[PDB]
Amino acid sequence: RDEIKERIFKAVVRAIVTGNPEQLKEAKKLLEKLKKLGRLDQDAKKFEKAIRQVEKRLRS
Amino acid sequence: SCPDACCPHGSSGLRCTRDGALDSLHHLPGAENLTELYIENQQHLQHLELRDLRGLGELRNLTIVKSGLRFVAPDAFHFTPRLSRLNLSFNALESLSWKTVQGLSLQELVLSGNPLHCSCALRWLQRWEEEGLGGVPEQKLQCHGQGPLAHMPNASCGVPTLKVQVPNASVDVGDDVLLRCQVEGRGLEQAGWILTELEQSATVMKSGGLPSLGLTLANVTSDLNRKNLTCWAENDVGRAEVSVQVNVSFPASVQLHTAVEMHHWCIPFSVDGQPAPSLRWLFNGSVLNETSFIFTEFLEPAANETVRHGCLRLNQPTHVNNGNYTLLAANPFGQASASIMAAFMDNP
Ligand SMILES: *[C@@H]1O[C@H](CO)[C@@H](O[C@@H]2O[C@H](CO)[C@@H](O[C@@H]3O[C@H](CO)[C@@H](O)[C@H](O)[C@@H]3O)[C@H](O)[C@H]2NC(C)=O)[C@H](O)[C@H]1NC(C)=O
Ligand SMILES: *[C@@H]1O[C@H](CO)[C@@H](O)[C@H](O)[C@H]1NC(C)=O
Ligand SMILES: *[C@@H]1O[C@H](CO)[C@@H](O)[C@H](O)[C@H]1NC(C)=O
Ligand SMILES: *[C@@H]1O[C@H](CO)[C@@H](O)[C@H](O)[C@H]1NC(C)=O
Ligand SMILES: *[C@@H]1O[C@H](CO)[C@@H](O)[C@H](O)[C@H]1NC(C)=O
Ligand SMILES: *[C@@H]1O[C@H](CO)[C@@H](O)[C@H](O)[C@H]1NC(C)=O
Ligand SMILES: *[C@@H]1O[C@H](CO)[C@@H](O)[C@H](O)[C@H]1NC(C)=O
Repeated sequence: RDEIKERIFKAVVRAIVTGNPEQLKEAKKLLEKLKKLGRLDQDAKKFEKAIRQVEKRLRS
Repeated sequence: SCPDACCPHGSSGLRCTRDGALDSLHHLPGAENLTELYIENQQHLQHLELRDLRGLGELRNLTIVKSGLRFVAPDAFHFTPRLSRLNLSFNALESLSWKTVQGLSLQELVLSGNPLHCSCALRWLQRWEEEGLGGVPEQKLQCHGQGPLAHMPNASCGVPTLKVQVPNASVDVGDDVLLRCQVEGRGLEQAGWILTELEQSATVMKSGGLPSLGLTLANVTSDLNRKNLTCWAENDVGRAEVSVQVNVSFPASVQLHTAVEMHHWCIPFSVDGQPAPSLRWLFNGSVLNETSFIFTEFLEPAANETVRHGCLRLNQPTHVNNGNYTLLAANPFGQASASIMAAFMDNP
């Protein structure tokens, strides 16, 4: 679903530009719903990597 | 039923059917977690005072009935800020200040069976009836020696009226800004300013007095933008407020973040300035042509701040899009810029 992907997208951008990792918990929960809707979607791996990459910068 | 005047009910309720409710309440471990409190048949509850409900922060439903309650302190519900249902029926209340419920989000205010005396101090309750608030219309409340509340004459009853004088034009960082608040009305009790946490975005100097309150915000910073500046005044009838904002112009600024790949790629950015800056991307120093696949998209703006955030979105970029992304941000003060290298796909 395109609406879910845009919601994860916006949560990740918000976490980057505000430095607030609280936005990343929402991206994760939305990502698990995205994965259930379409297990063959190749974008889910990109969202997962993006979320991890943002958490790394914010934690260190 | 229990051998105390107050007995717990449900998960977070207390029901008190005999005299001594307040004493019993304040000896109950965990009373601060009560969400409902029912009280009846008190014999020494002529007054409800600020301290009587101290600590009952979680209280949502409060009922005090059949207890000869005559006087409710204007701050009697200061310690119950979450109260949403308040039933004071079948007491001896002849009046009730608008201050008692100010700031409560009451879905229900029950005043049946009280010898209400109509006066300008009851105009606020008439307004609730007029506006369909608090379940008040269904009560058909009466002025005890007169007719219904819905017909209480009220030509002489009015909250204060306010006029706030503000600069028409924007100001610059470092300016001094003069505001003034003119107050009219009968029986004025108090007036002043509420300045939501300025965070030292201005030096605050008040001057003069009624009927024209003076406010100078001196040496303003850009953070004075979006701050609510409120003039308020109060009489026996009610409270009036007016909130204004001052616009502080200030130069553009821009910052970029490392590109991140999602279903599109994003080069995230933040931009600030007022007037809001115009934005222009360059790629290796040439103006970037925004297309269906490479375009600027903003996050929704926030009411409490002037900064804006967004992305340069890239849908399926190739190695030809590897290079130097510069974001230019310009307003009347000049042009700011930030640059970042971005790589999207290996060279073939
Ligand atoms: C505001 O509080 C008053 C309390 O004075 C509420 O009035 C009371 O409402 C209860 C519940 O309906 C009545 O209890 C009933 O008593 C009869 C007795 O036969 C019983 O058979 C019923 O099963 C029920 O328990 C009570 O009589 C009544 N008291 C008075 C003086 O009217 C009122 O409902 C509250 N208002 C709101 C909007 O919640
Ligand atoms: C009761 O409220 C206190 C705070 O006043 C809180 O620390 C405590 O966890 C609450 N108890 C329960 C069971 O919710
Ligand atoms: C308050 O009373 C209403 C109406 O009876 C009820 O639905 C609600 O559950 C009560 N609230 C609490 C926190 O008990
Ligand atoms: C109460 O005041 C309002 C505002 O002027 C007015 O429209 C209304 O008619 C008044 N109510 C009565 C019963 O006089
Ligand atoms: C105005 O504020 C700035 C920043 O705090 C300060 O450096 C400057 O000296 C202030 N000007 C006056 C006149 O106080
Ligand atoms: C990137 O482009 C901007 C705008 O043309 C320029 O000012 C900056 O020097 C460039 N960076 C490099 C490393 O060439
Ligand atoms: C605006 O509100 C958000 C959310 O409460 C907060 O994170 C942010 O820091 C606020 N910004 C300013 C400039 O007050």
